[PDB]
Amino acid sequence: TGPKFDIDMMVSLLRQENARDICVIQVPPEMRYTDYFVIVSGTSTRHLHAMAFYVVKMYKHLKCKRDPHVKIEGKDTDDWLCVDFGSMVIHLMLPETREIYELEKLWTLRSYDDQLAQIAPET
Amino acid sequence: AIQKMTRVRVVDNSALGNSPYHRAPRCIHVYKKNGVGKVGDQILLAIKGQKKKALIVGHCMPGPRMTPRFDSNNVVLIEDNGNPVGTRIKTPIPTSLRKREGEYSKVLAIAQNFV
Amino acid sequence: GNIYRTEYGLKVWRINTKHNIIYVNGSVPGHKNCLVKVKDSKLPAYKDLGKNLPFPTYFPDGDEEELPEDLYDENVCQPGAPSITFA
Amino acid sequence: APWSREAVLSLYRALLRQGRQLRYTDRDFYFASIRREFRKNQKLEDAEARERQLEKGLVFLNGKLGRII
Amino acid sequence: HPWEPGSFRVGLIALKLGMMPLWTKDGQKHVVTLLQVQDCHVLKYTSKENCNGKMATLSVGGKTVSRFRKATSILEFYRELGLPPKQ
Amino acid sequence: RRFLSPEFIPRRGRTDPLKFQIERKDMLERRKVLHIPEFYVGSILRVTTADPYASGKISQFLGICIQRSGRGLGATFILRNVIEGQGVEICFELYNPRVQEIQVVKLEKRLDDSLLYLRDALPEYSTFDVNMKPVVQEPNQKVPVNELKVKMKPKPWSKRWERPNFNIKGIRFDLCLTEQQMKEAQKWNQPWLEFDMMREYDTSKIEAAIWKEIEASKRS
RNA sequence: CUAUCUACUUUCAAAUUCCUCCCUGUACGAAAGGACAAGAGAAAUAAGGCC
RNA sequence: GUUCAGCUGU
Ligand SMILES: *P(=O)(O)OCC(C)(C)[C@@H](O)C(=O)NCCC(=O)NCCSC(=O)CCCCCCCCCCC
Ligand SMILES: [Mg+2]
Ligand SMILES: [Mg+2]
Ligand SMILES: [Mg+2]
Repeated sequence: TGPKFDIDMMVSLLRQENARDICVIQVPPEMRYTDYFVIVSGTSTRHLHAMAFYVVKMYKHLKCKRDPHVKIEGKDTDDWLCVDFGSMVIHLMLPETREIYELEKLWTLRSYDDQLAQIAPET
Repeated sequence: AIQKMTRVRVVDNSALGNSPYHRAPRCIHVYKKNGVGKVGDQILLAIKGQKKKALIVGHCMPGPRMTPRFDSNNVVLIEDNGNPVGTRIKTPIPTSLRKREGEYSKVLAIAQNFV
Repeated sequence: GNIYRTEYGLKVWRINTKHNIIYVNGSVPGHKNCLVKVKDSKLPAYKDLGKNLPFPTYFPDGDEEELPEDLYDENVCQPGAPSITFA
Repeated sequence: APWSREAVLSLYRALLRQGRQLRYTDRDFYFASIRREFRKNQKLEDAEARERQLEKGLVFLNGKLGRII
Repeated sequence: HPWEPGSFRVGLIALKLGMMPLWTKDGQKHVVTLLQVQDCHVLKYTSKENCNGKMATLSVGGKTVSRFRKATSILEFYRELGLPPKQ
Repeated sequence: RRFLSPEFIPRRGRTDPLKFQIERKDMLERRKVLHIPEFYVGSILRVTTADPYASGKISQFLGICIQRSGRGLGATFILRNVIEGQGVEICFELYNPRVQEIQVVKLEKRLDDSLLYLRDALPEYSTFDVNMKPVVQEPNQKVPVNELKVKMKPKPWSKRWERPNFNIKGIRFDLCLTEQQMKEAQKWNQPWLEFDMMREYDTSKIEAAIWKEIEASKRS
């Protein structure tokens, strides 16, 4: 009875919930945010809310009392949901919103990202 | 730190923030009972003739020890639903936002530098 | 000013047995080098926690292992402890 | 040809090689996303700009700033 | 006697030395006041009946002070007790 | 030449001396765990701390020291740097257990004991490379005094740095202030202040006693 | 108010509030819907103090 | 002439 809630568990849950484009980024310790960065696409707003609760429902089950509780953010929005567990941050975004922010490039190319090269979204 | 009429600097790459305007962005309302805005506090701005929600990511007023104090009062523009208007933040933002009460994962995700 | 006031519910972080110093949370009324009356907290939450405190008082003459120079609270970072990490 | 046409082609093969050892990231998504950057965003450029894109790709390949699992 | 629910033990008189920062393992800072117990002794005991109160009373004394600046009546009380006068 | 950290020397007041002895004991115990190096206002430091908000991940901030203030366990220093064109200052607590290391990248003294005017100076004077390598300090040599005089930005400044009360010597006033502005500042000059003997605070005897405590702790 | 008179110059210290989490997707609920206190954290205000 | 920008214990 010792299945901890780790990155391997979360990706399993996400794949079980039909995550379209799972992208796990290993954030180095120098970047003082999280150990892992997860960006998942969803078919619709209803899908994002469902898989967001399922991961938090499973986390609450497979967590110690000392471990802090987690809050699902972005419920007011329909396109983008994010859950900051503490060692993993999972961002659930719709396909169109995911392209706009290009979070994969930012967290893999911290200071070399194209948008951070003064290519601002004037659109 | 930030009050009504306080001029603020937009540190995101949003078109609204970076567009040239004769009037500098000014705080018109602070979403706190005391009307005093700190880091991690939402405010309403008068920017380019519009009313846009913003989040305070840095201010000149000294805060607690071990926390960064900035030369300017820095804000990031957010939509009514909490999404950030800009896609990137190049100005260093404090890490205390992560554990401050409220929703800040969206802003932290687009932040290039932490201090 | 110059009147008696009470600060209720101040926790004892640390005790110095050698110098008989009580480290109490926050601030107490009065100037430094003034005499203060210290008493068990009367607040309802802190009622009946004297079960583990010296009763009627602490007698160092009594037969017990001599207390360490400093007594600390479980959460207090002691001066000679290693630098803390939050992992 | 930022530094050489072989370097860009060498980088493209290198990144694709990494995409086939992805434990968690969807390999289909990784390959398509890599294609889009090389095929469209950076295929047609100028001499000076080309160098920045190659340095960006090398930074992505090393993974010191961030790695894709 | 052993401690029983509903018991109220005595307190003490301390001198306020000053304030110091204290840190906890969760990374929070706490300012504390140093209270030093100087020549604190029990001086008098009064039973419930004689005290005109529900609870008995214990009189406690604080810092030692000069005998040359105290009233004769107070000086006579401490003479019987065998302790220097308190502030 | 032996340097006594400024926070050990207490400020004038009615505090019982025992309170300082107790606090100095806690300070010396923390110094055994963490090496606090000798540095001054104007020196470049890199401070490493464990981040509570990032699950204890270590953070490094490099900046010039512009202020050293406080006494006892709470003593602090402010480091200033310009990151991505943004001026940032952090007030660090020397004895905070979060601090993992305090490294002196460059050891020097500036013309002033405080460098708060750097906020009003050109950004270059506050910009230091975060990856700069420590310069070696020659053994048994006097701390070098940097005599740089900074050029200021157009007024108004945060404070009236020209006024005599600040007694600043590291600003090129001639470049930014006219002769009339300089003379107007002298109005606030208080020539008698430097000759007020009763205001003097002599800590020679106090520092000597502190050194005995510092030596005793090292021996044991 | 250059304040003569009346009154008054410590009713000493029981505290309010909004949010987040939790309880809980639990009691109820045909079902949807969805508690209440119990708590936890974070804010602000007020009162009292403190460096 | 305003707005704006700027400064101020208003
Ligand atoms: P061919 O005709 O032999 O050669 C074609 C050439 C190379 C000549 C042509 O493409 C060209 O002129 N290119 C210009 C320079 C160039 O191509 N530079 C390489 C760009 S490197 C690059 O784009 C790296 C991208 C890094 C970010 C990837 C993000 C992936 C996210 C994955 C999420 C799971
Ligand atoms: Mg000012
Ligand atoms: Mg007050
Ligand atoms: Mg104006």
